[PDB]
Amino acid sequence: DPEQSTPDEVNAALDRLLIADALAQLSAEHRAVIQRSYYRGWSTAQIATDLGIAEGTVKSRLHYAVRALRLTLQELGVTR
Amino acid sequence: QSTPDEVNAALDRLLIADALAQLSAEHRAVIQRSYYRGWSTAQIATDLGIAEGTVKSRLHYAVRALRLTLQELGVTR
Amino acid sequence: HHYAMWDAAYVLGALSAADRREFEAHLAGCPECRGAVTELCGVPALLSQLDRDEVAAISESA
Amino acid sequence: DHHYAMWDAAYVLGALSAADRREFEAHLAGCPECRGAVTELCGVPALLSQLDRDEVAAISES
Ligand SMILES: [Zn+2]
Ligand SMILES: [Zn+2]
Repeated sequence: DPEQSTPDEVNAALDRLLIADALAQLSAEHRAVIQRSYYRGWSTAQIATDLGIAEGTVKSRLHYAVRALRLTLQELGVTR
Repeated sequence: QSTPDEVNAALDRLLIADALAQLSAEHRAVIQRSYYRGWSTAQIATDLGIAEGTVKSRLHYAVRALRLTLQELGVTR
Repeated sequence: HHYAMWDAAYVLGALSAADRREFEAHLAGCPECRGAVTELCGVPALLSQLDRDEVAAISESA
Repeated sequence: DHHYAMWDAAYVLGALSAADRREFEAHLAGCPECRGAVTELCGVPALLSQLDRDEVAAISES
């Protein structure tokens, strides 16, 4: 990766710190659907099978999971 | 034996790859570096030897070009 | 309308290709959903700052 | 004639620095044009995520 200025380097590390913190603060169920969809690339159907719930429930669960994440991210200063 | 959804997913992956192959080299370069390599605007500037502002507008045009292709290809509406 | 619940899935890339087109169609004529996705469009960018391994460690470690 | 209009792609792709991201979210709170812009671009990451960086590097080399 190219070299960044010192401030950029630190700020980005701070950000990764807070984002990680925000995800740790998710309930297990909210983190579970975010991990599967975004980090593992799974589809709602696949998440439905692995988790043991209806697909419609995977959708709504993700809706709440991301909105909760956002709340923490705002409180944390990461996003407005 | 192929599920209707895995077929559609396979098609979309071909088309998105195809759409990325149709971008100009300069557009593909900035998209590759921001999204796939996770580089910042400033890092992309350093690596290409152009101004940061140019990286932003270039990314602006590149993403819009990608989208035009993906629309024509039928991937997105 | 069940669509309102699709915003996150859509923005996270988790909608099957058929659901994705259904939603994109709904979005063209639904200002509420449209504003919902707009609220979330910054989230994948933030999520992308971590790798799946870092994330898996956060889970195992709860 | 307002420079923020060029930042929409970098924002949605996750390429803005922490500082740049704050300025832009600030501007977004007051510019309906830039908001419509990011809204148009926000299915893009989800589409891009369907390929890996290796496939993409292979394509760029040729
Ligand atoms: Zn709606
Ligand atoms: Zn603006």
